[PDB]
Amino acid sequence: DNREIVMKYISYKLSQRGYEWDESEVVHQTLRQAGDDFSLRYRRDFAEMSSQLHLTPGTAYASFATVVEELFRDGVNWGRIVAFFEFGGVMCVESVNREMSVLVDNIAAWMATYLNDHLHTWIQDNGGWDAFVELYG
Amino acid sequence: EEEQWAREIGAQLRRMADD
Repeated sequence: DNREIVMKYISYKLSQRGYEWDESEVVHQTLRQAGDDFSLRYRRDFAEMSSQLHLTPGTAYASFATVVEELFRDGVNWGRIVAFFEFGGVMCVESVNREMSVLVDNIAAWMATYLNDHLHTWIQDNGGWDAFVELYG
Repeated sequence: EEEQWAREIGAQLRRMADD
């Protein structure tokens, strides 16, 4: 349940920054492209967010949960789902940047849990990932 | 407290999404 989409996304985001880590491919491609477009368009916002983010082992779980709860406070939509994935990427990149790479595995798990428990119903009820591909393809 | 900085990041992110 959703581990693969998260794992392939985070692997890609980290690889884009020079770090090696470790349903169908059109979905993973579309998400990569959407995320990339989003981070390019909002490059300064993302750079400043990366900067200002507070991150340690003891605070990371609460930081992720709080951000993601606020992101979806008003409901789910695809643009917010893309931001979610991109924010998971930011946290993972910063984790590695700040010599806290042990957090990557945890962040990926939190992302998969959140998809499974909190985004799955909206995605299921709004045409699934195929709809995402139709919107962004 | 530390909730507050993270809450504001989340709002920034939501607003970027909705843009």
